[PDB]
Formats: sequence, structure tokens, C-alpha cells
Amino acid sequence: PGNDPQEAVPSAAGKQVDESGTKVDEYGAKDYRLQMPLKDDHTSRPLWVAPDGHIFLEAFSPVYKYAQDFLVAIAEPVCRPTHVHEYKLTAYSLYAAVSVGLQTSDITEYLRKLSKTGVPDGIMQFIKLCTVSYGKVKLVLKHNRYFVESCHPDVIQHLLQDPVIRECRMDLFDFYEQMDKDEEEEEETQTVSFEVKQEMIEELQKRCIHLEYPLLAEYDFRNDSVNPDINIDLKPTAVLRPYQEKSLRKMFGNGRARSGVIVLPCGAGKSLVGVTAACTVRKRCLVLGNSAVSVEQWKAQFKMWSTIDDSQICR
Amino acid sequence: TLDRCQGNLETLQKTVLRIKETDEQRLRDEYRRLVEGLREASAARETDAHLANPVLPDEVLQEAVPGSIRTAEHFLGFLRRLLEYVKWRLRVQHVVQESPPAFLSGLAQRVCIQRKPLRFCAERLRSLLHTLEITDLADFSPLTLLANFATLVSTYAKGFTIIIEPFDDRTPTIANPILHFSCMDASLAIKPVFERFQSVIITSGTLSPLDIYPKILDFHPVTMATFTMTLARVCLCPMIIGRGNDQVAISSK
Repeated sequence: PGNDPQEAVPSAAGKQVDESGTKVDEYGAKDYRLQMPLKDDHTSRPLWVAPDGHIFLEAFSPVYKYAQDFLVAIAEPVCRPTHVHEYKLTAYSLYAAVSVGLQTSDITEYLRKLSKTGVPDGIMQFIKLCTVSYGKVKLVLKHNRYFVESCHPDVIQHLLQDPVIRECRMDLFDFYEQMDKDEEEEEETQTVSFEVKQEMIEELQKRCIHLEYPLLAEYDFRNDSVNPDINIDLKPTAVLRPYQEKSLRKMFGNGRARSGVIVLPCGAGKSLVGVTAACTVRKRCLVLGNSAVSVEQWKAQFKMWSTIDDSQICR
Repeated sequence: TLDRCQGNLETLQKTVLRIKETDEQRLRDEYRRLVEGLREASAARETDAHLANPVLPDEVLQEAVPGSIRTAEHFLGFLRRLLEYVKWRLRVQHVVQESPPAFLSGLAQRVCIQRKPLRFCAERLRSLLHTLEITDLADFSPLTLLANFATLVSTYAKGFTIIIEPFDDRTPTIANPILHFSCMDASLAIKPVFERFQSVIITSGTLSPLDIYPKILDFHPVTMATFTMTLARVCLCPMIIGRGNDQVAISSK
């Protein structure tokens, strides 16, 4: 219970999907995917927006338009089959709460701007901003500072609901120490961060945070300052490769507080980046192996690309 | 240095003892001329081996021949100085102490006649060697250090700074203590420069904040920002790193 964010939308509004008759919002597309291709370029081609199921990728004359968006349009898509220089199908899911450096209306504009006003059914519309971007920093005072957002227009519903549920509130040797605290700036703009309600109330709060129409992003401020201890990490000449160099760069494009979940293909640097996350982050980490089968393996490359082993090993 | 100086203390005394009137009446003709009309004895390369002016922005050394009338008497003034100066050194080696004009005041308890023989010393250091004209300079070099020092302590100390640094810097023990007299007003190093000059132009290819010319504590009519175009494609690549993977920590936190 209390585990309900926005499930994947399309369930209805369609009957015998051969919409040779209706295709009404696709007729908005099929107007401009067809009115536009006359003089040797298409300037059209809406990714073949289909209301139910998913939509496609053009990817056959991408040039710059959809070849840039061979990747970038795929944020909420997943591109489930792969092909030759032709169309490419996908699916659709939860992947807007990952795409939180952008507004659901901002993509909707470019969802239209890709589609040459190939208009949504609305199915996506009633599923665009169901979860407004919102983070949960874990700042220096031992639990969390009640961060909201770069943008203000969300506390206006929140503080009119949340506190009426649950409130919130030598020289040169030390000169640089406040120069670090000087770097503790506005968190890109305004932050709007509040004070911990006694560390035992967030569980009571999180279940009601999502309860209106928001969703929360748990972070990990464990790198600049940390009050408990730090283990000895040491990356002994572990030269690695740009598939996983991009990975932690996606885990850290911001500051030192954001969690992460990354998919690799099989046989990839699985026991590398977590071992890289074991050492760079400066935490005291944990692996949850699938079986002891995993457990022997994952320490072994940890025994390889970390010299952290002086009975410092916990299987 | 001081112990070597302590060693050539009585070393120079032996030169005084062996010379009875030969260089001594040479002094007597001209030390009278020091009293009568003040003029430096040499205008040639001797001044190169000589502290020209330790404290330049002063008026003149008018009442030379300070509270010191004889040479061994003047030598005793350094016996009154150095032996007290190690007394102002050796006990002080336990605590770093930053008291620039308080030192010379407590010195005035210890030094009998002060603030004139403090300032009128380094020439009378030199001039009583000038009637000798004997001692090799590298031998005499750690001594010229010392009569430079209290001369500087005599004149410019209330704006300036005395620092005593006995503890660990390349000495793991206390095996070489040191103190320093720093000035602080590079302005007052460059104020006489500016008064001697007309209006003179700094150019620094690094100086981005113009606000640090008032760290020189001075006035400026012309202080702007030179902007050049680059049709050379791109002058350079400045590249701030900030790694995210290996997690930049490049300042020594």
C-alpha cells in the first residue's frame, strides 16, 4: 500500500487499430507528413505517431533531425527492436521521472515539433505532468535539508498542505575550510530548502508526498562533507573504457547528491562501475549479490581494481 | 651567523689592539672632521660595499657621532647590542612573538643609549673599519647584517613587523632558530619610487582585478581592460576540468 505513482497510460480509446477511417490526430500528422515532402526532403515524418501502444522512429533519413533524435527523442522511449537505416520501434513507460531536466510540456512541444504538429491523442497528455520534478537532498545536518526545487511554484500547494500535516521547522589552517563553505551556494537557483522534522517522520511524510501529484528524488550528499567515517579507497591503475565513463557522468552531472540506476548489456563492466562507485564516492558501501555465485566474483574484481583488502572484505 | 659574529668580535679587537696610532691617528684627523663638517670619506666603489641607506625616506643623518665617541666604545655598543641581542634571542625561542615597536622599547631598558646609536651605527660600523680598511668583506658580511638590522629597527617599525620563527622549518629540532624583520608597506617601498618619478606605468599580463593596485595603496588615473580580437581562429583552449568520474578534489582540502 502507498506505492502508486503514475502507471503507463494507454488502455482504451481505440477500436480495430486499423484506423483507416478515423486516425484523427494522425490525420493532423498525415496532413503535414505528406504536405511537407515535395522538394527532395521530407520536412515531415512525425515518427508515425500512434495513439495506443507506442510510436515509432523514422531513422531512415534522419540526417540531423532524427539522427540527433536517434538518441535524444529516446528518453521516454526505449527502442525495443533495432534495425538497419530504416524505422525503429520502441515502447513507452515510466521514463519521464527519469527525464527531469525538462518539462513534460517542453517535450510535448518538441513532441509536436518533431511531429510537424502531429497532434497527440491526449493519452500522453493526461499522463505528462503527473509527477512534477522534486528532489530530496540529504544535506550536512545528518539527515536532510528539506530541498524543494530550482522552481518555486510547488511549495504553494505543499506548504499549504504539508506543515498542516507535518511541519518542518589556526587561521590559514581554517581559512580554506570556510572557502569550501563559501562554495555552498544557491543550489543553481533559490533552493527553497526547509529543516528536518526529526528524522522519523519522513517515512510518515514520503507516503503523503506522492499523495497529491508530486514525486520525490532521494539523493546522497556523501562526498563534500560527511560526518561519519570514510573507508580507505584506492583505485590501483584501473584503466577503464568510455562506455562506463559516460555512466557515472550521468550519475554525476550535478553536484555530489544524486542516486543512480544504470542498465548495461550483458558481460559489460558490471563489477567495475560499482567498484568505481565504491571508491570515488568515498562511502562505506554494500553489495547485494544474487547468490554466492555473484559474491565470489564481485569481490574478485574488487580485489583487482581496488587494493582494499586487508581483511577489509565482507562477504 | 651570530656566533661567527661573536667570533670576529674579539678578532677585530686584536686588530684594534695591534694598531696603536697608525690607523688610529688616521681616525683622529678625520673623526675630528666628522665633528666639524659631515662628509662621507669615499665617493668611489667603497659605497658598493656599504649600506647606502637602510631607511631611505628620512631627512638626513644630521647628528652623526651618536652616543659613542670612541671605537672600542662603539665596539662595546655592539657588545651592548649582540650579547643583549642573543639575550633578545635565546630565551625568546620558546614563543613566536610579533611585537615590532615593543621590542625596541624593551631594548631601551637594556640598551643604555638608544634611537640615535640604533640609527647612527652602520656607517660607524663601516667607518671605524674604514680607518682600518683591512677586513675582507665576506668575513665582515655577517656583521653588516647586524648594524643594518637595528638601524631598520630604529626608524620604521611601527608600520612594519617583527616576526620570530624559531620552530620547525627544515630544522626538525630547534637547531637553527631565526627571526625576521619584514616591512609591510610595499607602498612605502614604492611611494619614494613614485615621488622620485613622474608618473610611471605598470603592465602585468596576469593582473585581472584592478582592485589590487589599492593593495599597492596608491592612486591611478588610467586603469582599464585591454581587449584584443582573435581572427587567429581561436587564441587558446582554457579547459577547467572538474572530473565527475574520478570526482575532482584538486584543491588541497
